[PDB]
Amino acid sequence: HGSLGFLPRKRASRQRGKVKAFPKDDASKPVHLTAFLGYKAGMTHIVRDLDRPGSKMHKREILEAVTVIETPPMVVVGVVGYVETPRGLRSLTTVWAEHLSEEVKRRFYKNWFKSKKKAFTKYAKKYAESTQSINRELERIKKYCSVVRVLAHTQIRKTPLAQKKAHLMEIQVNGGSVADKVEWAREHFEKTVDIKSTFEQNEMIDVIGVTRGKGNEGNAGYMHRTQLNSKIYRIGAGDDAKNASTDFDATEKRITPMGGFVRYGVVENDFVMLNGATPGPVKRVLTLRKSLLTHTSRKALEPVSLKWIDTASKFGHGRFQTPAEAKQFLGTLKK
Amino acid sequence: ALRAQFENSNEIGVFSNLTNSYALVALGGSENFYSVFEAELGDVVPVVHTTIGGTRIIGRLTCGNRKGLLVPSSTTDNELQHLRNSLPDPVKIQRVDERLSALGNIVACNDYVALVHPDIERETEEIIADVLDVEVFRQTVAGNVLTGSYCALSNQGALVHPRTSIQEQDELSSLLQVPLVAGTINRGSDVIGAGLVVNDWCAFAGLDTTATELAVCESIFKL
Amino acid sequence: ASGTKYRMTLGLPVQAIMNCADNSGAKNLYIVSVFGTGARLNRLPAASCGDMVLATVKKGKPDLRKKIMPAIVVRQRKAWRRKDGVYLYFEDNAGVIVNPKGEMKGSAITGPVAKECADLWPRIASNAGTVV
Amino acid sequence: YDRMPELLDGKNVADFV
Amino acid sequence: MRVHTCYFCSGPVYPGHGIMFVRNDSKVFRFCRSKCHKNFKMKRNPRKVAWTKAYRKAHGKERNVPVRYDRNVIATTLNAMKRVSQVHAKRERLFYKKRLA
Amino acid sequence: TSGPRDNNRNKWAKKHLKKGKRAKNSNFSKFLKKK
RNA sequence: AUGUGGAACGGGGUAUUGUAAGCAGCUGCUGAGAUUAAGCCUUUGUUCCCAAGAUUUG
RNA sequence: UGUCGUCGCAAUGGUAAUUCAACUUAGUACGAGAGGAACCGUUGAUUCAGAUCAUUGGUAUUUGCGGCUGCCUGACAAGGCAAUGCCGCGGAGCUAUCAUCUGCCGGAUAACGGCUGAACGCCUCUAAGCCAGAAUCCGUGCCAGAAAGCGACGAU
RNA sequence: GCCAAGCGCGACGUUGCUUCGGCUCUUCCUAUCAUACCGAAGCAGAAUUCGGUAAGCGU
RNA sequence: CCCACUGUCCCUAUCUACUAUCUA
RNA sequence: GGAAGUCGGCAAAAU
Repeated sequence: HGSLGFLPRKRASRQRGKVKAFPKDDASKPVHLTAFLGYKAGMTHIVRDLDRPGSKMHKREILEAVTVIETPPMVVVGVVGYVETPRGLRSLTTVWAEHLSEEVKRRFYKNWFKSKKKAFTKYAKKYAESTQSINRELERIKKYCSVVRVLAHTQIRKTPLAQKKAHLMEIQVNGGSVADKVEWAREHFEKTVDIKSTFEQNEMIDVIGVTRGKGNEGNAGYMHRTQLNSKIYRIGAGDDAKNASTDFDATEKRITPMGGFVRYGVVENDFVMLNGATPGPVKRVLTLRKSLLTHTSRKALEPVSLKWIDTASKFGHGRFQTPAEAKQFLGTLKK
Repeated sequence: ALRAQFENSNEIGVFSNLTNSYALVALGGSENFYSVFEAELGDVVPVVHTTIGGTRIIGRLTCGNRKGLLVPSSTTDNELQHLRNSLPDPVKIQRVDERLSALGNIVACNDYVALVHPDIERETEEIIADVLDVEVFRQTVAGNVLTGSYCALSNQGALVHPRTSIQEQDELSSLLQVPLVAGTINRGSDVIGAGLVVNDWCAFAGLDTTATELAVCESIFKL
Repeated sequence: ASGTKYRMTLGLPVQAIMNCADNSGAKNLYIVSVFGTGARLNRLPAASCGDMVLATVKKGKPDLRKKIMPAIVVRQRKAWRRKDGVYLYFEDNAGVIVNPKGEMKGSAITGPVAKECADLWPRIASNAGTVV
Repeated sequence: YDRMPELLDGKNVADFV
Repeated sequence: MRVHTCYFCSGPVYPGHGIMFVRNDSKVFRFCRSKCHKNFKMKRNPRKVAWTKAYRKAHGKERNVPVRYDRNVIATTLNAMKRVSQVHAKRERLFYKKRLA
Repeated sequence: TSGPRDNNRNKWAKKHLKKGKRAKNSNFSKFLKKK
């Protein structure tokens, strides 16, 4: 058999990979976030210069397989205050935003269509009527609670996914005093937080998610897993047309490979490219978290400058990055 | 004669190539070898720490003289651009598409006369004559096709394998128009070119080269 | 040897007849054991390009046979992926008859030479004819 | 100190300049 | 970074893609895919193979000197590359129209 | 070789936290924070 | 439980195979034709469908 | 536990990483010479563990395409066939140390080396006390979540 | 046998002489082969030898 | 003993039918 | 790769 630290080998009790540990809080650092939620689209292979001192491929180039995760900006819909107790952390109270998008309202219902859409109705009414209760609760969190987690949901509509329920979750707000975290959450109420503001493509992060099920084996598969030290290679912007165009390559193109991502679609929003494989198949939600413990060796610290990113047809033996140059080489078709 | 050893190898000629106008050192290894080379020739001729074909065998892969240099066809486009940028404009750099890419191990060339391997291509010989501007002779050293590896050629003298006949050594010396000595370097290492590199005014030998070998090289090169 | 060597696809296990590429007169080389093998249960030791193993001269001259002595593999039939991403496979499995110090016993080598093997063994690169 | 595009639009700019 | 041309299909071969094969003559064959690698294996002549560029070429159907870096030269080369491709596309379209006629 | 719980290795990890880490990561968080 | 809704087909993209039937004098129409979700992508294309039954619940 | 649902808390249980040689420090410390270290830092490789399918190989009921043999429609063609007749290629999927990624930090100690210091007006690492210190121990991290442990929240 | 603290024995010392049998497998013990750290030795260095803690991890 | 051959093995992987399973 | 498997070319493919 395998390692005894992973048994009992049973199905994960959650579709979305839940964070089990957040980086330790620091008052010296100002107020920011630590985790983000994305959707796996697939991976390609890229050619990257190797600036690895002491290595035998120093000042050379290697080919690396890199997973692409679409990460549309996340909407902060609430905040949760946690108070330390002799029996552990306890959720003291929760404050939600006044207006919640249908994407996050669909989470509370198994049948949103048959529902009367009554979620947060009186909550929105009391929010508009009197703000003294909201002020009392926020003052309660900043005075008593020691850990602050913002409720954020993903804009699943932008992703080419048939699912319309947003994966609501909590992001621990590490940095500054408790009042600073509360002020940060209130300012960011109803707004959007971007992965460009959270991660910046040169740090060492961990990816967590549920693996894909292999059926029945002599149970094997569909288990919660935590990959450590997955390096971000590029946080590409969806709007920019140079997202998949490096400086050594030009050739204006998009990260979505020609022919589309297999069983996922076309990536149009901000995407994240991580070195190596990540758990879960395509179209499954993955969670990203910062480094709990600081460890930047040369591999985790060296800068990265991509040279060429493959966008060939992953469906089948693709042999052309873009239909433009495909038509330039291939003879003119009958159509 | 200067004693140096790249990493833990006494075959300095494998990891580096020496000419009368420029020097090349391996990339990705230890900077001590490059510093040692720069300490003796940095202020005289340029030294480029580059690689050919993504390997540290550039010394035995690249062959040339003070006028021009030749690189194997396996050299990358970026590598060739880096070499041209580092090397002076008067130092011509040309790529050779030969069946034996080991130019340094097949052909030994001086500033005036060059000896190539017996199976060198006519186009390669024409390119060598055009670039290096030297007379190319298709012969063999000590009966071995690897003339560039078994023989060391320079402007003031040449070194060959000690097993060669006296008449053969005299014929090679007359053909090369320079003195020739049949000896060994690095304590019996028969690959003189791999074990030692000699320029017009200086020579570099491995750390395992004996005192008698160093004295013989100094007498032959008159350095 | 000198320098590190990357993980490589293993395709020359024990009990393998393997071509001799040197000029020493040997024709066939017989793999007996692989140097630097781990304590892996029911795993046959295997060799790849640039790896030096114990080999015996099966066909050659009488004096080089019957000696359990090192040989370096220079060509590999099985396709391997180099870290640059390209895939290489050679027609045959060629080897060079080498002393345990790492010095070429012969004077000339026939056939192409793997670039990793020429880089790994400086003497092999010195005596190599072509390295592609 | 500045970099140059090695290959663009399916053509090696370095090899065609 | 060189995007090579396959021996058999004569199409663009990119890093990672395809297979590389070296002959005892030190000649190197690059294959754009397994199909073209296999097609070399039983030794089909590209010019007889219908979908190869060599067939489409010979049937009527269709720098070793390093250069010093120059920003102006690179910009001029990049600008001229698009125009050259556009001219080639127009010529191919006219050739296709002539072939259809 | 020593394991990851080697007491000296933990000591050297602590020493290198304030040498090749920490400050360059704190301001790195600050930059995307003010963003 | 009426919507960037769904499903049937269809178009396009993309892929696999290797130039189709048929016509004319091996060649041309023909890298055409065929297949393409059955666990590929996309759809201002066409048609159809749904604003329900039963059960349980303070 | 009103009911349903979302987001979480963590009592407790399990645990995981192993070993090697290469660079530098070096031909220095040391040595008549012969020889020749080590710490920090760095790169790779074995064994194991958890994943993944960009690329590569394998796989063929995609009975997807093409070719061949034979059979049946009087002929041409046209088709259809043949327990999956035979051959080549073959997506998709599965899969491969035959392909690729990743594998963590704190204290407390043993051996042992000490500090202060009596017992015993000296002394003493020990008696009261206190440091340094093993791949050990206990945590962290990782997996499970009490199906009779619990919190916050939404609606009614 | 000689002594022989002592209680006729008499300790430590001293004189002579010479059917079973083995593959896989699971864990477990340490009475430790390797890995980690120490102590000693004419232990210069390197390579060792002996002796401790030590079953985490292999064998 | 030599040569050839092969999933016996390194080291297993994929496909097919039947079985196996559920329903009356 | 080719009997390294197992007490062993047992069964397959080769012919």
